[PDB]
Amino acid sequence: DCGHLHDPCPNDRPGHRTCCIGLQCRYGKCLVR
Repeated sequence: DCGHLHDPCPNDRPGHRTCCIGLQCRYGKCLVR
């Protein structure tokens, strides 16, 4: 279970992020790692 590239990540935690592969959670939002 993963989110989109520009999708939100409020439940972002170490070891279980809401971002898919090749993504990163920053600024309360997800972006391209």
